[PDB]
This record gives sequence, C-alpha cells and structure tokens, in this order.
Amino acid sequence: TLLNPYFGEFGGMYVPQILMPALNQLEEAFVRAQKDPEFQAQFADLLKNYAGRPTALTKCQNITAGTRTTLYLKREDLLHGGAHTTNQVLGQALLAKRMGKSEIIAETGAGQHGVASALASALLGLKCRIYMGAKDVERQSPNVFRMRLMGAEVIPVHSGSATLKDACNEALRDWSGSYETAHYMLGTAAGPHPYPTIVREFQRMIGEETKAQILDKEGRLPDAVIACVGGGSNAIGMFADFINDTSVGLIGVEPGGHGIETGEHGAPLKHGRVGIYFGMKAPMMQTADGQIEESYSISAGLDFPSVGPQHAYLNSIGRADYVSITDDEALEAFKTLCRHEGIIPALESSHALAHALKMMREQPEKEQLLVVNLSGRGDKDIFTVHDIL
Amino acid sequence: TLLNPYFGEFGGMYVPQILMPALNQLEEAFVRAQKDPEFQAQFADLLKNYAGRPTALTKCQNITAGTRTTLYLKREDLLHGGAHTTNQVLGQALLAKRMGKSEIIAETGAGQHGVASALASALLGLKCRIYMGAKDVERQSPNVFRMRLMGAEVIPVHSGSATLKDACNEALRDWSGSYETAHYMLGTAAGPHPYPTIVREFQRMIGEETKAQILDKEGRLPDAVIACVGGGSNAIGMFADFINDTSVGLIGVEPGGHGIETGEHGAPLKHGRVGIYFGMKAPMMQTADGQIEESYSISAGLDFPSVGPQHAYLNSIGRADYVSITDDEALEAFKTLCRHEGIIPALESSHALAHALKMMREQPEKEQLLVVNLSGRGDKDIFTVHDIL
Amino acid sequence: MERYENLFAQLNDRREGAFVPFVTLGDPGIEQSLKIIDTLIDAGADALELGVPFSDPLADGPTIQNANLRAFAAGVTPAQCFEMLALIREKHPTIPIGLLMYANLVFNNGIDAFYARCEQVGVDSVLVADVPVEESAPFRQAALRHNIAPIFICPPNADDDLLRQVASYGRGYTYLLSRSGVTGAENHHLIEKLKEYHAAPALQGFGISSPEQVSAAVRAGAAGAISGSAIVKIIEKNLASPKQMLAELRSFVSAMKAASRA
Amino acid sequence: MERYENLFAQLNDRREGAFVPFVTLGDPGIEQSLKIIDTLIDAGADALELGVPFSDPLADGPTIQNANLRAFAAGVTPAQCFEMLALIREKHPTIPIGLLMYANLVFNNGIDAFYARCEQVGVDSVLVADVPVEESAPFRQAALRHNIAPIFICPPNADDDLLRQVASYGRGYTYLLSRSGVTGAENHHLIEKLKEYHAAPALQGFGISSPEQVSAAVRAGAAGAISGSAIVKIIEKNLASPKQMLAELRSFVSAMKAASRA
Ligand SMILES: Cc1ncc(COP(=O)(O)O)c(CN[C@@H](CO)C(=O)O)c1O
Ligand SMILES: Cc1ncc(COP(=O)(O)O)c(CN[C@@H](CO)C(=O)O)c1O
Ligand SMILES: O=P(O)(O)OCCCc1c[nH]c2ccccc12
Ligand SMILES: O=P(O)(O)OCCCc1c[nH]c2ccccc12
Ligand code: NA
Ligand code: NA
Repeated sequence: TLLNPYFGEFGGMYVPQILMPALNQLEEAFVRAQKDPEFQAQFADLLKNYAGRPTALTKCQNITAGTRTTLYLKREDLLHGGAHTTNQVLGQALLAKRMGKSEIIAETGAGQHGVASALASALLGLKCRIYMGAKDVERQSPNVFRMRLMGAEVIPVHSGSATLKDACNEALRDWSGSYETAHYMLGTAAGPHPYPTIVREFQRMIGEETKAQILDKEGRLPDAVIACVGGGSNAIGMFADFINDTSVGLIGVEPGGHGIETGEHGAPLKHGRVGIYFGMKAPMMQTADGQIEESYSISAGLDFPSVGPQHAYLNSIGRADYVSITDDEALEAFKTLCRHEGIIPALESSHALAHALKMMREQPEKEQLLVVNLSGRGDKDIFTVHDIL
Repeated sequence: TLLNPYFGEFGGMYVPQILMPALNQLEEAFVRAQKDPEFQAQFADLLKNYAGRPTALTKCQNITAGTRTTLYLKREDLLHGGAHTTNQVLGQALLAKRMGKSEIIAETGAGQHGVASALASALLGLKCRIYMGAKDVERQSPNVFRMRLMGAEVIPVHSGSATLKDACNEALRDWSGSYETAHYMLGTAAGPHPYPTIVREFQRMIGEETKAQILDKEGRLPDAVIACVGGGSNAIGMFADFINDTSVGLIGVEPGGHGIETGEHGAPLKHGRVGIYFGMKAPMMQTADGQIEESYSISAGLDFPSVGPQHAYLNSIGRADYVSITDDEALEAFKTLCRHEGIIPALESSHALAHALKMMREQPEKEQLLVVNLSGRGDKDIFTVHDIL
Repeated sequence: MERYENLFAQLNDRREGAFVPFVTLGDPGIEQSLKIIDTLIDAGADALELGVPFSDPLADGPTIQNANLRAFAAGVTPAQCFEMLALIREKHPTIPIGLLMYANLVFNNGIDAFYARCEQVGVDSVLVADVPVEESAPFRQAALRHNIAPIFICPPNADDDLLRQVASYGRGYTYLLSRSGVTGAENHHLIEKLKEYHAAPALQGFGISSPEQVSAAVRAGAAGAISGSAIVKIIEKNLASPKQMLAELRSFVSAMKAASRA
Repeated sequence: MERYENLFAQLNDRREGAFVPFVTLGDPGIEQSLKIIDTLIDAGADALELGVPFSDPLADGPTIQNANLRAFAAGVTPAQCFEMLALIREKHPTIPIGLLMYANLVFNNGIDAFYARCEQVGVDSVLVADVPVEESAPFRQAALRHNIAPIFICPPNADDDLLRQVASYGRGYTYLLSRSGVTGAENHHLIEKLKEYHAAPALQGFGISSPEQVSAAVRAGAAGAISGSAIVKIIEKNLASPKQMLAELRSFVSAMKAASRA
C-alpha cells in the first residue's frame, strides 16, 4: 500500500486473496497517473471538451423568497450523460487503458453509472459489461436503452435480491476471473481500497469549481454545502476541497425511505451498525445476526445498504453531519424546483434539496449562504414521478 | 419597420391586420433591448449561469478514421433543457416581461421548444400555454411530461391535421385575441417579421463560440459548418457569424423522409414552390392549386412544410447549399455516433451528421475540416429508435 | 367594382341596412351549396360574402374550419369554386359577390391571373384575410387593373395612419372589425373618422349575432352587417334534414334582414 | 487445532490422500443436512468443510448460492448452525471440522466471541473467505487464542512474499487454489515452495471434479482434495428422492475417496 487504506477505522480491502494483486496494481497505476502530466492533460482535455466542465453554479431566485437563505446549485445535471458519474468514469477508463486492459465491468442501480461506462468505453475502444438488477431495470428503463444503444452488455441480475447490492456482488465474482484483461469500474466512493481514494480524486473538481465560483460571486465561502449520499462519490466530490475550511458545514443526506421508523429506509451511516462487506469496513444495514439487509428509496441511485468509508469517518470526528429525507419530502422538492426554477432534478439530488428547503423554512430569519450539489437531471425519473398521481 | 422585413424576396409580415401593432411593438422592444446594456447583461448572465453556455466543441477521434476529414461537433445537446431551443427562449421571455406581458403562447413539434418555454416561464414568473399536435405528442411523450411538470398547459391540437403546422395556426388564432397581455414565443427563425431576425440574433452565440473555439484549436476556420433545417434557427444560429467568411461553406440539411421521390419528405427549400403562409413568403410544400401539403420526417422536430426566409434567400444567391438526408441515413448516423463516440444525438441533428459522414465517405483522401451543429440530445428519441427493430 | 355603389345607394333611399351572409363555397356539396345561396338571396340577402376552402384558415375559428373541411370532403377545388361563382352570377346578375380569400390561394398561379378570373367570372370585391395594408400593393394594384374592389379590414385597435390608408386604398366597402380573435358564433368613434376620410361604407365584422345588433350597427354608423357563424351552424345542424336547413336559413336571413332598420 | 495433525499423520502411513467434502449447513433442512453429513463420513470423508449460510456469498457461484438460499428457506440461522455443529462433534469426536466463513458473520458480535463459540462447539479451523492475509491479524490472533486453526488461501497468482506469509500464519492445512473465479462444478511449483517454507498440508481448491484429479493432486504434492460443487448438485437433483440422494452421495464420496491414491 502506497496510500493508507483506512479512514480512522473504516476502510481496508476485505476481498478474496486472489483479487489482492489486482488492487495493488490499480493503486500503482493511480499513483503514477497522478504524477504524470500527460495523464492529467488527457484527463482535463476529456473533461472540458467532451463532458463539458466547468458546470455552472446557478443562484436560485424564487424558491428562497421570504427567507434570508441565499441558495446556489452546482449544476452536475449539465454534464454529458446527465450526472456527476461521468467525471470518475473518464479517469478510470484512461487508467484501464494505461494498464493495457480492454474490457470493463461495472454495476449500476439508477442506470447512470451504467450509461457513463457505456459512453466512456465507446469513446475509448474498451468492451463493456454491466450488471443491473431487476427493480432498477424497471424503475430506470430510460437508462437501460441509452446503455444498450452504445453497445454495452446489460447482464440483468436477479441472483437473489436483484438490486445494486446484488449487482455489486456479481461484478466482483466476474472480476475474480477476468482481472488480468478486465478492469472493474466500480460506481461509488466505496468498496476496497484504493477505490474510495481514486473515485474521490476523480470527482474532486466538483468541489474545487464550487469554491472558485462562490468566492467570485459572493466574495465568501458557503455556510454549508449539501449533497445526497447513496455510497458517497458526489458528496465526497463536493466536500473534498472544503474539508479544511472549518467554517463550511458539510451535510450529507441519506434516503429516509418510508421514514426511518418503518425500517424501509436506506440510511446506514446514521441507522446501521459497522460490518464488513463489499471489501470494506463501514456502517451497513444488517440483521442482528449479521445478514446484509436490503435498503429502500424511491430513487434507484441511493438504494445501497452501506456507505463509503471516508463518510463514516467524517461523521465520527464530527466534521460532517448526515441527515435523512423521506420519499415524500424528496418528491415535494422535485415538484418545487421544476415549478419555480425550471430545472428537473434527479430524485437522488432532490433529497439534498429537500434538506436545504427544510433549513430555510424552519428558520426564515437566519441569514445563510447554502450550495446544494444538483448531481443529476430527472429525465430518467419523469415516467416514475408521473405514476405517482 | 425599423429593420427591413425581407431577405431578397422572402419575408414580410403576412398576418391579419389586427396583429400588425403587436408585431411593430415587438420590433420596438427588440431594437431598444438590443441597445440596452442592462438587457444584454441580464441575457448573458442567464445564458452562462442558468443554461450553461459556452457549450463545448468536441473533436471526433474515431468516426473519421481512414479518411482525411477532421470533424468537430458543437455541443448544443449539453445546454440546459437538452437543445439549442433554450437560447432564444431566454431572450424572448426577458422581451416579454420588458413589454409588461404575463402570459406566453408557444407551439411545439419535437416538444423541445415546448419544454424550453415551460422552463423559462417558471424561471421568470410568466404563465404559459403550448399547442402540440397528436402524432408529435405520441412520438415525443418524454417531452410531454417534462413540460407538464413545470406547470405549462399542453393544449393538444387536432384541429385538422394535428402537427406543428396545425399547432402554429392555433397559436396565431389565440394570440389574435390575447396580444395585449400575452407574448407569442414562436419556435423557429420563420413566421412574420421580426421573428426571423429576433430568433437569429438570439441564437447567434452558437456560431460566434464555434468561430472562437475552432480558431484556437485548429488555427483556422472550417471548410464547412453543417446544420439541419426544420424552419431554420439552429442552422441560422450556426451560419450567422460565418456568412462574411466566404471560405467557409454553409450546408443546411433538410429531411429527405422516405426519399424525395416518394413525396413523403420535408424538404421545401429545394423541393417546394414559394407561397405565402404563416405570415411569410418562403418556399413551402403545397398542392398545385396551393393547399398547404403536410411534410414528413422520422424526427418530429423537422416536420415543418416551409422554411425560414433568410435560408430561402442564402440559397438563391448561392452562399449556402441545402441538401437532403433520408430517415435511414439519419438512423445510421444516430447508431454510429453512439457506438463510436458515446454521444446520443437527437434524430434531427443526425440528419446533419449523416451528411458530414457522406462527405467523408465519398471522398476519403479529401483533406477537410468540418463542424456539425449537434443541436440536441436523443433522450426523447430512444424509445422511438428502439421500436425500429 | 360597381354593384356595391348601387346597393348602398338604393339601400340609402330605402333607409335600410345591408345584410350580407357569409358561406363557404362547397359546404357540404356543390349542388346543395348552390341551393343555399339561392335560398339566402330569395330570403333577403343584400350581397354575398363567399369563402373558398383553404387548408389553413389562420383567421377562422371552428365552424368555418369545419365548413372548409366539409367542402374538402365534397371535393370542391378552387376551380370548382370559380365554376360555381360563374353560375351564381349567370342567374343573379345584380347582387354584389365578395370573396373572402387567403393569400396563398391568390398567389398560386399569379396574383394578376387570379384577379383576372375573378373579373371573368363576375366577382366584385376580394378580401385577402392575411394581407395587411402594408403588404397589399401587388394585390390592390392587380385588383384595380381588373375592376375588382380591394376590401381591407379596419380592426378595433386602429390608429389614424391606418384609417387614412384603408380609406385611400379600399373600394366597395370597409370591413370594420367588431372584436378580436378568429370567427365564431360566440365571443362608433372609428366610423365617423372613416366618414371624415371618405372611406367606403363600413359593414360590421366578426361578432354579429343579434338581429338588434344589425339595428345598432346601422344607427351607430355602419351601413350593414355580415354574419357567417350563425348561417354555417345551421348548415352543420340541419345537414341531415336538408329541407329544414333551407327553411331555418330562410328564417334567419328573413329575420335578420327584417331587423335591418334603426 | 489438533485433529488435522493426526489425520495427515495417519493418512501419511496409509499412503492415502484426504477427501474433504464441502456442504452448507442447513441445506435443505436441519435434520436432513445432518443425515447428509453422517452419510458422507460413513462413506469415506476424511474431514469436513462446512459453510454457514451468508446472504452475500462474494466467492461463491451459483450452486452454493442456491444451497444458501435453501438453508435460508429452511430457517437455518447462525445459531442453529452452531447447534448442529455441537451435535456433529458429539457423535463424531475425531473427524476434523473446518468452517467456511464470510467476514461479517465472524465480526457481528465480536471476532473473539465468534472464535470462542467455535472452540466451545469443537470446531478445528475457520477459513474466512474474504479476509486476505494483509487484513487477517485480529482474526488470526483471536483463533490462536481459542485453539482454532486459521486457514488461508494460496491462489494461482501467488508470489514469494505471500507464500512465506501464509506459510507463517496458517495452521491445520493450506487451501491451495486451483483456478480463479467463484465456486462451481464447471470451469506443482507452488507446492514445493510451500514445503520449503514448511507450510501446512496443502489441500486443493476450486475445480476438483475428477476422481483422478484427486490422484493427480495427491502425487503432484497436495495432501488431499476438497469438493462441494458436485456434492451440492446431487442434493439439488435428488432432493425429491431423498434416499436416492443419500445413495448417490454415498456413491461419490466412496468413489472419490476410492480414487485418493497415486
Ligand atoms: C444522479 C445520481 N446522483 C447520486 C447517486 C448516488 O450516488 P453517489 O452517492 O454516489 O454519489 C446516483 C447513483 N448512482 C449509481 C448507483 O445506483 C448508478 O449506477 O446509477 C445518481 O443516479
Ligand atoms: C433538437 C432539435 N434540433 C433542431 C430542430 C429543428 O428546428 P430548427 O430548424 O429550428 O433549428 C428541432 C425542432 N424544434 C421545434 C419544432 O418541432 C420544437 O418545438 O420542438 C429540435 O427538436
Ligand atoms: O364572426 P363571423 O363568423 O360572423 O364571421 C365573420 C365574417 C367574414 C369572415 C369569415 N372568415 C373570415 C376570416 C377573416 C376575416 C373575415 C372573415
Ligand atoms: O469448486 P467447489 O465448488 O468444489 O468449491 C470449493 C470449496 C470450498 C469453498 C466453498 N465456497 C468457497 C468460497 C471461497 C473459498 C472457498 C470455498
Ligand atoms: Na447507502
Ligand atoms: Na421545414
């Protein structure tokens, strides 16, 4: 290990011994790529001219009316593919071809990391197989065919519970065979080291563009930056450049589901027990005897029962607060952002927005500069939100 | 008229006399807004921070292999809403509120100008009714509900032939009543003066960003810039800053439909007769006795039977060439751009791309720097393209 | 040209007002449209306003749009209209016929050629619904050349410059718009100014329903009133009971013309 | 701890190889899993490798995944496994029992508490499938403290540093992987190096099917061979004909153990 695998006590590499040379090879690839000027040059070029970075920072002018909250939105919804997922996927596919690899495996739940792997492969000449589970295929059929058209194989999981959890597993099983030709493009800032670090370094631009943008606009750093937390990449993408600016609060929002008390939620970091799964030690949702229990959210992209290790760590030292938002409060903030600002947010990003609206509504005379990370657009979600009538 | 209504012989204002004060009021509003620094400041701010301009200029690295064609793509697909339509809609809604107006009428066929009117209204506090026709509602159901969620009224035309043609008419009928409260946000660079000029001045940034981008990248101006032509806004958006650079060819591409010879096409400028309709004198598709004949295209957004007057004029003086592309050649370039570059284009923009691929394929040793305007993304189209199997 | 001068001049002595019905040529069939225009005349119609079927009626709301759809199912082309028009004139040599047109239908095979067949068939005026005064020049010059009266609309929102223009350009009568919108059987100061400029006999526009509206229009200053909406609804209603259609038609025209004094 | 030393030491004199079957505890029901393990033993199984049902078998392909699903329908919890394990030992006091575990099941109520009930129940070794040598320390330290043999995997792609580590850490036997992937009944140099480092008796891994494969493994240097895939397929097949299941089981174990010399 050139880099440390642990964030306080969370982390590590709890993978079958056969995958261990694969992980240290990727860690070597990452470290040398990080120092290679031709890697960052190729990376930057692909972010600016193919993906469309920098994304905008929109001030809301109507939703905050009658309060003293100024609210900005970081526009990840305007990235090619329609979501933050693209940033990391470009960096890992250049790592994959730098390591002479030629197939790519990935897993997807909202379908959005599926589509971004499908597009980066077609761009770079890599072959791509994806695992996706049955209720997500259903909930996110838009993304199922975008993915298919770009020539990616959707291998439709229903080996047990058919969800992201199940896709994740199926993807690790396959890469336990394929690891010498194939690279595994894991979707979030979770799983075994160095994927928590690599996915964070490849999403870091989100938070460094926000810092530059707000300082030019407001002349001052936010009071809080808010982002939803499924496994943690967009949130750590956002939080990362601010961690040393103590003034700035970092709030991660987890799916509250039908409400925490129902048990049908997807909030491991504040309502789960630490466990060991998916190659890491991190809070998860498990039975009292330790079976991995499945989660719930109206949004497919936040339906994962564990969370990335750097988050479990930022909470324990109290640098970041994590909060929860029910299905209904996300749905209400989806409706309200359309109707007053003309932006249709992905239902995952609505969880972060519903928490910033709560903050503004509970204390209307509190002067506060907030930034929500609008991590995706809600085009995959419109069929689904319409069927809630 | 402060500005001239005619482009050579094409143009004018052939509207019922009652709408004539409305048109000269809008022309006054446009001219004074054009000189107002606070109008351009408000306009620019809304283009940069809400819509996400400048859009990128992507070099293709795989589709041109084996030829000597360098091909760039102007990324209008990355604009908020998902298409070039947004640029003009922001400028006209600031004109509408500058004239103290409060309702907005618009018509839509691919649904994309419907959605952009719906979002700009919600943003700016205007109320919005849209007319859309039956086969377009069907072909473009994605856009039907995005539009609906942002609180816009879709008034579903089937007063006769139910298409953009019919929507257009219905929209002018309503504005003949409403014109003192309501502004008509017309969708293309066609209809009565000053809408050909206003829509061109509000889409001009497309072509001025392309010029700055290619010169920095290539050190030289394109050999040709290519854009599809439904009524003509994205194409005149693109062509406009290049018209005086004679070196640069301007190619507009019209739907060839099932092929010109079938009669089921949508190519008025090269296969229609000049006529007078929708408030203008311009080439259209009409019966021998002068009934307005409907057009055809697999893409809803190019299914209009006339074309904007500045195009009919650029052709007659031979400054621009207009070409045609069948359904099948558009479908083939849709497939190929996904599979080799990871960009899913709107089926309208595929017509411009299929013509640049033809140019490259017919003459592989011709060294040529091209730019296609990728005017929209193809998310509205994936259900439709999948049902062609 | 001339037929209008006589009508308004003789109506003048009768201290009557003109009642001009509007009907789409061809709706619902040739033979039966022709019997509707004779029943109208024989019931008291002072002049006729006839529409030729256009596919995209920009200024026409639904009844007239359905009316057009009806002639179109009946097969009535532009040329079969002209064929009906020469037949109407051949048997009613004096009643003024005005045509309500859309611009493309006039432009199709030449503006001048259109005014020429109008003159050949014995039509008196042509109103082109979508050519405003500021685009009228080739249309008004071609009509004057074939002794066809160029009709113009004077809308509610009219200003002086326009009122003097339409007074200088029009002939036959002035179409004075009494509302805004598009045609339907649902939904004074200007007239004096017209008469100051010496404009043609203003007849009243869209939104005439009331028998007493004619009366009102006449004493308000208008020389007559045009109605189409009403006339067509009946054609649409009693279309299954043709004789009854003719009958209720014969009734409203008599009924409306009877109200044409005040 | 000890049971393994005796087995390999007495197998040594017999110039036999070990044949360790693998079975999921609970599949398809408690009583009937227990009759499968007695039939295995009584048919020639030298040691047992037993799996406790985990929901997310990362290293297990489909048969074992279905097997887990089966115990889960049967209601077999972690605690009913331990209850079965003390019963197996109570009647078969000498056969070495190794447990195939996943990390969360061990971590749940404390690593040390887990090794403690293992010791209390009379289990000999524990293999934690997803804890590599570099994360093993609290697991191997807790097992040594309760006289539980810490089993490690030595994969195809092994290097020296690893081979010396697993030789220094493991006890009981070494699991030598003969392929890559996840478990299924489809799909020499290392052994000498192990024996140079003085590692535990290497038994062979995934991908043992052939009766002669055991033979091969034994003379190639491996002290025995583990099979699960095969064993389970039969449980899945003859599940409707229980007696026949037992019978074909009794056959393969006899058949495979019969091949355990070369
Ligand atoms: C727009 C958007 N924002 C956020 C998330 C949640 O992940 P994040 O926690 O990693 O940042 C998702 C899910 N992304 C994964 C998991 O289902 C995918 O495969 O689609 C998303 O769809
Ligand atoms: C992405 C895209 N590109 C181009 C066009 C064609 O129009 P343009 O000729 O005006 O530029 C359309 C259609 N735009 C109109 C007409 O149907 C709308 O209401 O949706 C489009 O959908
Ligand atoms: O209100 P109504 O239906 O009585 O019609 C009015 C009569 C003439 C008329 C019929 N259609 C038109 C289109 C434009 C301008 C005038 C007309
Ligand atoms: O190839 P098979 O099916 O014979 O199984 C191999 C036996 C032990 C075994 C069963 N499941 C595991 C998961 C990880 C590591 C080893 C195991
Ligand atoms: Na989670
Ligand atoms: Na067209």
